[PDB]
Amino acid sequence: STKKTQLQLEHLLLDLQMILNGINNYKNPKLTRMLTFKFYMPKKATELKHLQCLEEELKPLEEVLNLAQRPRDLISNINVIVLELKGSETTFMCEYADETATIVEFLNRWITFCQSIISTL
Ligand SMILES: N=C(N)N[C@@H](C(=O)NCC(=O)N1CCC(c2cc(-c3cccc(Cl)c3Cl)n[nH]2)CC1)C1CCCCC1
Repeated sequence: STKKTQLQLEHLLLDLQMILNGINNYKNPKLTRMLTFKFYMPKKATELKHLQCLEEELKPLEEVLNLAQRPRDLISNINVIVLELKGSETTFMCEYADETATIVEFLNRWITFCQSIISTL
């Protein structure tokens, strides 16, 4: 049961890392223009329920990946995982920081998130 969550988290981590690795391969008029896109960062992200704050920024993530290229299926998969992991009991009320982030900073935040949860179970 916890292993099921652990494996789901492992796929999530890997999916985010794939996107991040796919970002370094780009040119220079692509990378610079891509980094101007601003993402919302969660004020608090320490437990599984906070993955709502990932779901709520998948649309801009998919948007930015489409303008940089399938991205539809990778983000689709992240959604499926996130929906499973976030729990279906109550909707978590997401709070975001005043300082926005690049796509790199955004990914690095959620990569650090997954690794932190995996460590605690
Ligand atoms: N849904 C959001 N995360 N909201 C942000 C949002 O609406 N994003 C917009 C944004 O960051 N833009 C608008 C589109 C701009 C753009 C960049 C590109 C582009 C063009 C060629 C290649 C590539 Cl990869 C890209 Cl990303 N096309 N258009 C970049 C900056 C706002 C957050 C709060 C402050 C204001 C932004």
